[PDB]
Amino acid sequence: GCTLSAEDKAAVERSKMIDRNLREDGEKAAREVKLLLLGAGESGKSTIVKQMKITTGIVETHFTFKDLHFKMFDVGGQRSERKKWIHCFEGVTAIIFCVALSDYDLVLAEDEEMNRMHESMKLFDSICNNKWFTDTSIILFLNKKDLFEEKIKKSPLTICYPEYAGSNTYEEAAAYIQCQFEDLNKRKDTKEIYTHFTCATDTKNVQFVFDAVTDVIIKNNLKDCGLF
Amino acid sequence: GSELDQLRQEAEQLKNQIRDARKACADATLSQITNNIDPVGRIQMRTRRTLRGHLAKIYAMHWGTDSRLLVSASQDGKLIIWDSYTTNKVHAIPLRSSWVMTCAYAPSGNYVACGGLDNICSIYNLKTREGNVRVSRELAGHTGYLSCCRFLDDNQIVTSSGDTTCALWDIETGQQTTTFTGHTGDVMSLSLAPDTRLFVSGACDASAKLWDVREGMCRQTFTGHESDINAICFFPNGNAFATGSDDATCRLFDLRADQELMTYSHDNIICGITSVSFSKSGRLLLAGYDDFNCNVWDALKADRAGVLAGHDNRVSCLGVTDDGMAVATGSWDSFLKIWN
Amino acid sequence: ETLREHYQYVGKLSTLTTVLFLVICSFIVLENLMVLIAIWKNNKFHNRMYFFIGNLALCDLLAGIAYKVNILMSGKKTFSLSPTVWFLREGSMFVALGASTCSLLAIAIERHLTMIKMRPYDANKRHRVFLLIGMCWLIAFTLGALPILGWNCLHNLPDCSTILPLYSKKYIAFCISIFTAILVTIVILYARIYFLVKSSSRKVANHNNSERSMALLRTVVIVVSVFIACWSPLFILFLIDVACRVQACPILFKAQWFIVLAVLNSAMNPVIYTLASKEMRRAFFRL
Amino acid sequence: TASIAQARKLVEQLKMEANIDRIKVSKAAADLMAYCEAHAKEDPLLTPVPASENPFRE
Amino acid sequence: VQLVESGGGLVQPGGSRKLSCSASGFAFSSFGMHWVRQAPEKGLEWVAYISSGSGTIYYADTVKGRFTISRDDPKNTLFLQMTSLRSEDTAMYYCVRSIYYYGSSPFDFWGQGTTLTVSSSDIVMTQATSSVPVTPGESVSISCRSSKSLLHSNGNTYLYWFLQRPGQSPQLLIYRMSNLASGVPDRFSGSGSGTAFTLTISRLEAEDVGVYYCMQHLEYPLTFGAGTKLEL
Ligand SMILES: O=C(c1cc(C2CC2)on1)N(C1CCCCC1)C1CCCCC1
Ligand SMILES: CCCCCCCCCCCCCCCC(=O)O
Ligand SMILES: CCCCCCCCCCCCCCCC(=O)O
Repeated sequence: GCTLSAEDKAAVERSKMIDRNLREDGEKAAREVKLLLLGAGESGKSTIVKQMKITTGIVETHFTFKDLHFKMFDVGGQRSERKKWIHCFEGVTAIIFCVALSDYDLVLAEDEEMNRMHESMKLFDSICNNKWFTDTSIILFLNKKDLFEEKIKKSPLTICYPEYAGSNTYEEAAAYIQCQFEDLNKRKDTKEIYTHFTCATDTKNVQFVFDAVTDVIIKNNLKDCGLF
Repeated sequence: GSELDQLRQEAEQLKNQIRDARKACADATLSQITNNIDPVGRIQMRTRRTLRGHLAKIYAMHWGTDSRLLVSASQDGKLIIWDSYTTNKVHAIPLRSSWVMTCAYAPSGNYVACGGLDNICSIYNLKTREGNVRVSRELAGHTGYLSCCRFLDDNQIVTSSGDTTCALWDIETGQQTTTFTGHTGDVMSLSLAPDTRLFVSGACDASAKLWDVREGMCRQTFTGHESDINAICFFPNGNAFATGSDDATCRLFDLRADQELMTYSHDNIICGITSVSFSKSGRLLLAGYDDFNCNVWDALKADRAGVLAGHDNRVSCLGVTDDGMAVATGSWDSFLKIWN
Repeated sequence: ETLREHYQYVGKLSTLTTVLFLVICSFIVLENLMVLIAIWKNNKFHNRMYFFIGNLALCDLLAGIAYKVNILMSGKKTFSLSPTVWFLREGSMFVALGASTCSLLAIAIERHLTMIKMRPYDANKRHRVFLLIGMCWLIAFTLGALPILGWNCLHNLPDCSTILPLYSKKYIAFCISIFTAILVTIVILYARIYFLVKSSSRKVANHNNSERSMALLRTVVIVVSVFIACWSPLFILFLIDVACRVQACPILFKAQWFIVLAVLNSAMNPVIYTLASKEMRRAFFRL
Repeated sequence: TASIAQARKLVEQLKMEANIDRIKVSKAAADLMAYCEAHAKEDPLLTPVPASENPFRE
Repeated sequence: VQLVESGGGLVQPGGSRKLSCSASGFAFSSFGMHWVRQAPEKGLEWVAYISSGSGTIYYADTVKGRFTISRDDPKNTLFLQMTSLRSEDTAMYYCVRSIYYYGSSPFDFWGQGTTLTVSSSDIVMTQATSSVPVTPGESVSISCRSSKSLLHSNGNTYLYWFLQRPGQSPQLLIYRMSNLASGVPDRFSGSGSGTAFTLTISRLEAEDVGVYYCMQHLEYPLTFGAGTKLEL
């Protein structure tokens, strides 16, 4: 202010006010849990969108649970190269993957060479081995279990897994599918995968999401404060 | 099958004739001609100013027409106008979608363009009777992520999207007046010519296409990369341009002669280029890399003359004033630095 | 004359031990300087823990340097020292060790506040770190400067202590109360952090979560146990001095021995607070 | 007959693009060198001007 | 955009009066405000200034500590409280909005003001002439003087040229001695040099008659000059 005119002082005051507003906005916005919802082909994506809810490039969902604000990003309809816009979700808290295990005997809608489960596994492997998600937790959400249970009785899962020999029941097949999906993980130390089976009640799904995000938050806070 | 094969053979033999003419006219490369000049010894730029206030990765910026103001965009959802002389904020604009990848500043200084993953280009009017900033026009004709946009004039804009198409719009009406469909991959950047009649555009298929604004056809094409293209800018003269790829290499192409004048790359660098900009006289080329610092190359000798190592993260946006006196660089650490 | 009589009332009237203390202080000061320069090497000051760790290292260095001059003057200037400078020399120890113990309390407070709020991301919130550091320093200076200017045991002799003849019993008891309150608060905070972490991690019941909980338990146990083991003997000695009468207890003579244990704690803080966390250990190894 | 229209359009575009002319590389190199030399005096970054005229001095 | 005033009337020498100004049609929360006085049959004088966010408050030297200014952003209302009114406090009062940033033009809108009658160092601005008869169709020039150089070290001159038509609120013509206002014809122009300032009109119409004033903003208090009257 020694060599600053009155207009310069007013400009400085305006800049300080803008700085204060920006800092307030950043502090307000730095307390929301961001989740990235992603699925492969025709899965139960919108299904869990309706369970958890209770501009076509990206879909924004906002909701609350136990005084926790969740912002879900559904970028299924981007229809572009994933490697050119996936780095903007680097700071996401968790990735909610979508797999329906009732499509083991159903071939792709474009060709019969493979069935949908193999494409789901191939895309899960690509997501897990991403360079931007080395320490990003993933939730599995294996849904449509009822149709799989009905279909496993008439047709076994040996077609999808020719090297698998089991009791061909529901529990054993579900355990095998979960184990195969978990084995796709390559790190197993920096990141973890949470598996859940969806039910007809929204409460189970929302509680599982809340528990997973709380665990991720605790791990991140422990890393930040240097207790681990 | 037979028709397709014969047509591909015809295209290949036209390409062979074109490259034969290129080799016949290429008696000496640019390096051979320019080796006789005196190279610059060493240039050192210091950070005169350090703009701070962003809380997310900065993805785009544009210098003002008067070489005094600039604009900046990040993922925080804020578009900030900076005064580069006294480090003052003139305007802060909230964004409807925080996923933004480009921003432009009008030559007249009245409008600002923004866009990103929302597939919508938004125009904001600065000089308004009211004390705030309001949205003037919204473009929603694209079906892919917007990667770059530049004001053609006070009334026309040109945008590049992720749907392998480019669009020249009309702000007053709000509908596309020209559509350019010649790319087989996502388009990442564009740059307007100084004479304001043509523009080059780079995409992910390792090809740069030169388009005519008035007519709207594939005027020219260039293929010299092995990976995607991230940045492109015209030469100050306007008869040449420079492109940066993800293979840690930049190339210099000429509009009049379809050539590859120079390749700027070094064995030490293994990471690609995010931003490319030129100097006022076209002697210094500024390239932002993924290795957390920028680089300066003498355009006539393809050698490094300086490193602007002042950023703690990957740099994404770089700009030079119209008078060519200051260099503004932004990075993912939410810090803007004016080197001089 | 006053010093001679004061020493006479309490009955206060080897080279190897002296050089051992000298070299121990040398290790303390060199370790603190190395930690300080390692911290200053890293320019990534976004983390709030950096401020606290640097403050702790600086205070440990100050305490070591102060003990150096204190022990050399005690060895040499037994009675030539002016009475006024004696109080400054004694209060330097109190200031240094008060600022080298409240720093741990501030670190515990910061950790508890960070881990108690369910914040997925980090805000600046530097008005808390600055306030904590300021209070940590100011309390230490106030406590150190209180006995010389405030109540004292100089002319009358109702309460002059044995280890330090000029100091009164009540001030020592106040210091003991402050120290035990700090220790209890630190223990309670660490126990609460462990309980919250275990309760949060119980629900998912993963192998990685169980390993993390066990590692946190071990780290907290080590952190609390080392501090208690290092700082207990001086607490016991001062409690005995407060309880015991004048010249009644013949074990109070080798008080300096217990003192070196309090110095030994200054060695453990750089190792525990920097070499036990992944990021800090990596930064120290790189530097 | 449905999948040949795209190929026909592509080859038409190629035959339209191939009709443009070419110039010598040395001419472009000389033009760029002359442009660089002519405007070198008006380049603050290339030639460090005295700090008195610099508005960015601190 | 508009601002309307209230509170004027007849006041005895001993008493208090609050003048209110309400603004509609723009963002009042980001515009600094000025209270400006204008004595009848005499030039206009500054009263008070309040900055955005109620951070900086400036009062007139002769009425320092004697008037009070306050701002309300939720209601967009500006209050001027007056405790004592002597025989020299009879004049018109105007509220002027002004926003300060790079490229901004302070003193854009003047409102309408209200009258107030009572029942009875600083750079000086002066103009030699006070009444210049002239016919339409010829260029005219109005001159203002200063006691000190108005060119700040930043590189701009804090000089303004206004217009006050008979029976109309004052408006802005030239800001910073070289820049034209918005909504005014290009005929008016300004030229400053040292302590001599000239407002020039190339083509004169019947709407250009009125009293012109020269304005300075280098420092506070803002001492003003006498206007020059152009009549048809
Ligand atoms: O600061 C010391 C201290 C002073 C000395 C001097 C003689 C060498 O030793 N410990 N205490 C001692 C008093 C309590 C028991 C052991 C520590 C406190 C003071 C309150 C806050 C910090 C701890
Ligand atoms: C230096 C340690 C001893 C003195 C400690 C005094 C300050 C303790 C922390 C006060 C602020 C944090 C607790 C209040 C609640 C909050 O604002 O989060
Ligand atoms: C020597 C003074 C000792 C004072 C001991 C009592 C106060 C210690 C600080 C208490 C911190 C409480 C933190 C609460 C955190 C929260 O509410 O989220």
